[PDB]
Amino acid sequence: MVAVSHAMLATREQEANKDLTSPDAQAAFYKLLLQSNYPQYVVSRFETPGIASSPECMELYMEALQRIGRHSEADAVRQNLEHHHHHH
Repeated sequence: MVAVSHAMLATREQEANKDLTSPDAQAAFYKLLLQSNYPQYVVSRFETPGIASSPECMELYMEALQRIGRHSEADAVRQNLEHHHHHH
């Protein structure tokens, strides 16, 4: 039984802030927020067009929406996943 440290979360966030145009770094941050019970944070961030987004990120966003009882927003995200661009 090993306890989880809060410092890990901070480090990852710092990297993301330094570079917001790297979808990879963003994806990791999104995951961390969900694990630590921060769905509200996931939403506020994902909605800022300045930060990168990847398919993985989209899924993370959807999960957060569910947690906070935002049904409408969740449905919208799903539709986006169904059609990426041209091929489903």
